[PDB]
Amino acid sequence: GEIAQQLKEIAKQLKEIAWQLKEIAQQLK
Amino acid sequence: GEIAQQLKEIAKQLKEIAWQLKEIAQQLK
Amino acid sequence: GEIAQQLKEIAKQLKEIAWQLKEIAQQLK
Amino acid sequence: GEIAQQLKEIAKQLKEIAWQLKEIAQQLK
Amino acid sequence: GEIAQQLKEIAKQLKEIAWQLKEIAQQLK
Amino acid sequence: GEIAQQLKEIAKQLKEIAWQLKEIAQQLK
Repeated sequence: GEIAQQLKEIAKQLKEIAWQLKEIAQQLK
Repeated sequence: GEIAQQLKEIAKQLKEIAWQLKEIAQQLK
Repeated sequence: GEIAQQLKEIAKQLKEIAWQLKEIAQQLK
Repeated sequence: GEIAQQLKEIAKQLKEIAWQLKEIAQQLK
Repeated sequence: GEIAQQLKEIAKQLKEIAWQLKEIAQQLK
Repeated sequence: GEIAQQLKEIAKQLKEIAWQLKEIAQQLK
């Protein structure tokens, strides 16, 4: 459903957010 | 409908959050 | 519905988060 | 009911996230 | 329900995110 | 089912976000 599809997109963006925060952590180190 | 539309907006804002975090990461690099 | 109303509030806060991260990026630059 | 209550709590935490990011931005400024 | 249980976990993680951002703000100060 | 599974993935990514923010906080400390 349309709900599920949007939640999938939300998950995708959160994965990218996680990735960028890992990059930030690495840079600060 | 309405729930899907709000989830779409949530996904849009998360995409912008991901973008800004990438900018921050790039600046630290 | 009540679900939709809370999702709308969630979207609002995510927009503010996006805005503040843009401000942070600008400050680091 | 219960879904609305959890979304309300999600909105509350996102508001706190927005607040803390504003604090970080203000500190960088 | 299963939806409610996952939203509860989402709220929990957002609370931790809020806490860590407060810690970050305190450290920058 | 499918909505629960996507919310589970959303919770998983938020847990990773919380973890990375803790790393950032620890680095600032």
